[PDB]
Amino acid sequence: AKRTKKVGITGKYGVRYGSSLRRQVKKLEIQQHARYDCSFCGKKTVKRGAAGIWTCSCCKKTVAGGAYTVSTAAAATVRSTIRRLREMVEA
Amino acid sequence: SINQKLALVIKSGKYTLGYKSTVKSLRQGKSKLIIIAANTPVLRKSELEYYAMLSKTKVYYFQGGNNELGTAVGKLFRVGVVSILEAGDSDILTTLA
Amino acid sequence: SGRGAPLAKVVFRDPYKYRLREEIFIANEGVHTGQFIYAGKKASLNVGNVLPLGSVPEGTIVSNVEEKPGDRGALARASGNYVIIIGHNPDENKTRVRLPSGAKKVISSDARGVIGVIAGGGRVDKPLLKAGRAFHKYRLKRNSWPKTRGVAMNPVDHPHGGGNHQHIGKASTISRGAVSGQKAGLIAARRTGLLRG
Amino acid sequence: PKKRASNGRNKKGRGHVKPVRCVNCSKSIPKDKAIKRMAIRNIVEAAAVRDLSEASVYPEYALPKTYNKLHYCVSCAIHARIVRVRSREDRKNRAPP
Amino acid sequence: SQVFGVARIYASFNDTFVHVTDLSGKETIARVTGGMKVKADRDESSPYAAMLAAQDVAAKCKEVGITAVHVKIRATGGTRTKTPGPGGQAALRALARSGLRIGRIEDVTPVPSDSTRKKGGRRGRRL
Amino acid sequence: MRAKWRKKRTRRLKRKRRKVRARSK
Amino acid sequence: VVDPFTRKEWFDIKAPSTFENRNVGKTLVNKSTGLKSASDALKGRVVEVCLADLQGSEDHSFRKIKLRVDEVQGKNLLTNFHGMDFTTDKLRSMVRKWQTLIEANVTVKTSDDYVLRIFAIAFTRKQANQVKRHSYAQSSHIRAIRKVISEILTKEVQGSTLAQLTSKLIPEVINKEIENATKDIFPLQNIHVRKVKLLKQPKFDVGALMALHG
RNA sequence: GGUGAAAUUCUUGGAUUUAUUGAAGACUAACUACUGCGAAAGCAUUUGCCAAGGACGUUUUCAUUAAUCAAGAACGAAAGUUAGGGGAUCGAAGAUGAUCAGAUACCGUCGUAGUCUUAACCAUAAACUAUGCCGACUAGGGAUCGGGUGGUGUUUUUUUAAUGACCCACUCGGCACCUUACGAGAAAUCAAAGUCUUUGGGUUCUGGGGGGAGUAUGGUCGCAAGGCUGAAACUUAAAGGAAUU
Ligand SMILES: [Mg+2]
Ligand SMILES: [Mg+2]
Ligand SMILES: [Mg+2]
Ligand SMILES: [Mg+2]
Ligand SMILES: [Mg+2]
Ligand SMILES: [Mg+2]
Ligand SMILES: [Mg+2]
Ligand SMILES: [Mg+2]
Ligand SMILES: [Mg+2]
Ligand SMILES: [Mg+2]
Ligand SMILES: [Mg+2]
Ligand SMILES: [Mg+2]
Ligand SMILES: [Mg+2]
Repeated sequence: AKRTKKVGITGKYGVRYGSSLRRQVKKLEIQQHARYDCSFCGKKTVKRGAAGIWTCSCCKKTVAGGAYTVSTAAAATVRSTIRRLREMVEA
Repeated sequence: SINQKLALVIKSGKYTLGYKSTVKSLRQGKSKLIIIAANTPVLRKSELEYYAMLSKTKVYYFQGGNNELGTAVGKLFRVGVVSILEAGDSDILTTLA
Repeated sequence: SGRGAPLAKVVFRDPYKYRLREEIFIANEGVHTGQFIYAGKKASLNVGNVLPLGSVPEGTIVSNVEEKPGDRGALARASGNYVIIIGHNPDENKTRVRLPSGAKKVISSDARGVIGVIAGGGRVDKPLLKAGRAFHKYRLKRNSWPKTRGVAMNPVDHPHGGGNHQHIGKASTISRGAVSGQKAGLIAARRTGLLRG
Repeated sequence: PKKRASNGRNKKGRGHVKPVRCVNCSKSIPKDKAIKRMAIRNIVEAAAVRDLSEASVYPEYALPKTYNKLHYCVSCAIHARIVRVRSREDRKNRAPP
Repeated sequence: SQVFGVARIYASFNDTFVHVTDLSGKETIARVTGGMKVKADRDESSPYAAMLAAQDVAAKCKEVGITAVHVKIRATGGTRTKTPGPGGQAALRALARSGLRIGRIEDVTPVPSDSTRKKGGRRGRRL
Repeated sequence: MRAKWRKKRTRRLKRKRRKVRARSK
Repeated sequence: VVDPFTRKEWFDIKAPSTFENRNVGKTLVNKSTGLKSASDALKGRVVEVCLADLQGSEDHSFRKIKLRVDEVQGKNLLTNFHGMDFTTDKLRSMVRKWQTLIEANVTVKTSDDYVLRIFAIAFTRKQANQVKRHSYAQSSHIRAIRKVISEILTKEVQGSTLAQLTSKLIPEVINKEIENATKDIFPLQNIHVRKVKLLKQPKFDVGALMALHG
């Protein structure tokens, strides 16, 4: 059964710290504890060890990432920016 | 184009999936074409390429990972390499891709 | 410990002696274990590679940037921070960059930087929610927490100390020419109040 | 009641066109509703053409033209006698002069 | 035969500029405005103020070496009227009347593409 | 008074009523 | 009273060899002295002059040519090509309603290391004995025309160095090249480069500048 | 500078004006139309990639799989809200100069939020064609957009002259328009608002004199602003629509 209506994982905090703070933590803890696709072995086995460290349970691969996500939006822009600059130089 | 030719050989031909069966088929000379996923490890890719050079068999590079390759052969488990033992009514061998 | 950014242990070969050298890098976003890092003037423009500032195009995103060639990384080292190359000066070789604070700096083209952004970004977007999590954050850094307000102290303890109401009493903006023991508050402030615009 | 079948503008099939600003007062106007007049003047005048003709090098060179498209809101056009309010039957006429 | 300057008449509303430069535009010769000739503050843009301003420009254009001008007419431009003011025609005519030869009269009103927001608001200047 | 200023006066009045009902609760 | 006009040198301005008569006009500057000399204040001047002035023919009354000075040789200024642009009224006459406007611009580098953006403008034309009153293109002709124009502008540059490109633009050879390559797609009536602007520059190259001044 | 006229403001420390070169963010002029696309809201610089869609063509397939729809759902201008970025311009607030009897308005000069974007909210507009959707029929014309068909047509009039572009005649679909009033309407007007006392093709939603009132209360959604739902007491002989003088 749906045990909580809206707090979700932040139900451990009870009634403390304010609803707005608990929603902000809810967004980033769902991201923090989610399993992600491995870009190497293709499985859904990538979990966060520590902030910025994302390790696949199989294939032993560890990738440097964001604090609470594997990849941040500014990082994907950088990767596309660096790819575009490298392609133009090698053109 | 490629995904329909892969679909037709699965429904009408002979094949095997996985690394240990592809290497065994290459070693026995029974393979006509092997398809390798994009996210296949380069050590495995260079080793499957090297057996196929000895076997003198064509290698197709699947644009898509093992998840897309497994889906493209009608399966719902990840498939890293597919070897075509013999095509059925598919023209995957005759077509240049 | 004490650093939000993850550290990449990158191992090179010593050119002049048969042995392996271990180098402690600040891991860039997308750098993985088993990745081949390339460092040098002729290195290719890829994330994690170390290149001199003169050998990258306009708009390149770099981190661990050297202020001077050979100081082994000074700029854009904290998690999620980066430096943008905004111009080149070929004669008297100097690269104009944009710092994470928005400052326009001119650096020699021989200074090196690592392509990409420092990993672990977005850390400050999560509230610590409680004193205990700030306690463990500063347990590994230094003894700067918790912080007693100066107005909560007696006059012998702080320039804002004392009074029958907790108040500062004189302007909290303190001149740059003040001396130690006076520089409590907003030192050499150009403006005060909430920033608008 | 309704005054015009084309309600006040030229917009049947759009729902929204774009706003343009009036030249005289800078009121936001839907581009189709705006009264539009083309402004074609000589670069100088009608009386100073001869004055420039014998006081310039390059005899009878071009006498260039000044080009401008003027966008008026309804009130500015009426106040400047550009559209000149008409009768109920004569306002159905769409001819320029 | 003729020494050529650039006339550069800025004819906006509320004023009129007659700014003769050198052929490259960097060096200024006799910038005389309409507010330098009449002191009434509502006829600075008037044709009379512009004609006096233009003939004072031609008074200094002679005795420096300038005998002919390339005329560049300027309205305000940008997000503004794009229409030359009442004094541009008087200033241009007075330059011809003063003996300075003319050549390649051109309109150089700065014309944007669609651009930043013109001032006035949604309902405009309503008086 | 056009309907929208009557509407604006009523909206401001309504959140005076639910503000004084906030104290009473 | 100061009268700063009794203390300037009154230089002279030339034109590159890729033109007709090269006497453009004088230039009032300063007497060059010590203590912040006024000799290098003549190195960066930019002069806009009409092509009909530089050719003697009124067929180029538009296409004003932009000249930048490079070196000061005695009491004489040597210039070089800095850009081309049409007169404002020339654009306004060509732009008319009930016809399509097509524009194409590509950045491209010459054989000399000159980076420059080459514009182009084209307008659809009504055929002879045509009845319909507008003659718009169909937005695939426009893309096909714009791709052809971008190819011709790119192809004529990357050879034909800045001096040769200038000699390529004075007789409007590009306009005939575009017209012949586009008349198989849609008829056009006012095909013009309309603008040349300089983006980057190579080293000074005094030998190439002296080749343009005899 | 600005204005109707001024004042505020800047200005010999050089304002305004001129030239060269940068930076930033917006926006995409003219072409631009009784033209196009989208379910609507909306959508106009180039190129590349991605998925989608209408119409047309079809001697292709399936064979009733359909129409409209309580509950339920996606999107939904602007303003507004949260958290970052960015913040040139204009600019609710505010400040200031004028006008004026006053002017906390219009006019003038600054100027925060906002205006842009990312990730979420909101769910409202004269969100309009104030005109629900599907289907059939009833009158004439020309123009225009997209597709198609046919000219022993023009352009490439160069020995019997590609493909596009154009011209002519049809056709399907679409945005519209003009004429007339068969017919309708209270009229304005309307090819639908026609095929209605000669009243029935199918189906959804809504209204029952004007106010009180989209108010109070309750419920539900929303962070909030607010949204959806939604009275009664009381009060009144008109309120209102179109046209005539
Ligand atoms: Mg404290
Ligand atoms: Mg105490
Ligand atoms: Mg005490
Ligand atoms: Mg003390
Ligand atoms: Mg009325
Ligand atoms: Mg609308
Ligand atoms: Mg269109
Ligand atoms: Mg445009
Ligand atoms: Mg419903
Ligand atoms: Mg509504
Ligand atoms: Mg309605
Ligand atoms: Mg349509
Ligand atoms: Mg009622």
